[PDB]
Amino acid sequence: NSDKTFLENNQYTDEGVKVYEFIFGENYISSGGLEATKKILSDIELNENSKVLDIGSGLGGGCMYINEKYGAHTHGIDICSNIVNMANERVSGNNKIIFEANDILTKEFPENNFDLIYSRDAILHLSLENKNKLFQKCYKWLKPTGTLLITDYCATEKENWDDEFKEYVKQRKYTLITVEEYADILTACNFKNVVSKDLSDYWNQLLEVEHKYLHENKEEFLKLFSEKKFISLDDGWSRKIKDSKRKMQRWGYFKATKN
Ligand SMILES: C[S@@+](CC[C@H](N)C(=O)[O-])C[C@H]1O[C@@H](n2cnc3c(N)ncnc32)[C@H](O)[C@@H]1O
Repeated sequence: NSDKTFLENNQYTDEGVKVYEFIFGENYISSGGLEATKKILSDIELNENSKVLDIGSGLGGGCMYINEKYGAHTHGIDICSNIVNMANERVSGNNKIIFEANDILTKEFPENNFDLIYSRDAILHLSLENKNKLFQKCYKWLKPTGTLLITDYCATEKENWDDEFKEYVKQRKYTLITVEEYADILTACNFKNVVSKDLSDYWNQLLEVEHKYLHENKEEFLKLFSEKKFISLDDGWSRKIKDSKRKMQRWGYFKATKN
């Protein structure tokens, strides 16, 4: 009843994680790395007394940035123990950053605890039933004055997927839904002021920067990895660029409040 072994042994092996970090940037394994993070948080207000939860915290770049910018207490949860071990090696002497290995679906936190619950491209791993269960937990865990802030991989309606896109989703065991279905889940969970944005155009821009970087730094990549891994990454980004342009694969942004 867990995907922990599946994730640790395939997509998020140590080397898999290091390949992602090469292309996304130091401390990041998701879209746009540091630059997208600055943008996503540009209108967010927190301070040194704030409490933040990062769901699917990865190598911890997001927690590092939120703590640096605001001085906030940050608690990241990630199901992959090897990734959490790597995250903890990236931070020292800071008792306001915590990284914990756990399945968010089984983790308990106090009701009315967090000023911000933040997640970047992680919830795509959860089944539709579990997305709904997670957002019910998030609603409970947010302070009355708290905010939910998410980016996640979305898609056009499943009926519209082509062969290559179906294979991509199946191989990774992603559950991708439309930006609109996702927003409706938040509304159903009683979140208020639900804002969704289809950021597929911006995502396409981020992908192009990354793809260019990969090509310009191929020699360095090959010193670290193998040509086989290069080709896989290169082809993967090419498909994401193509599919984001036509909105077959989409990038969703969601912000909501508890009250
Ligand atoms: C995009 S990657 C990490 C993203 C990270 N926020 C970043 O921007 O670099 C997705 C992460 O979600 C985590 N994840 C998947 N299912 C999870 C679950 N059920 N509970 C906690 N973390 C999970 C994976 O371990 C993985 O590190």
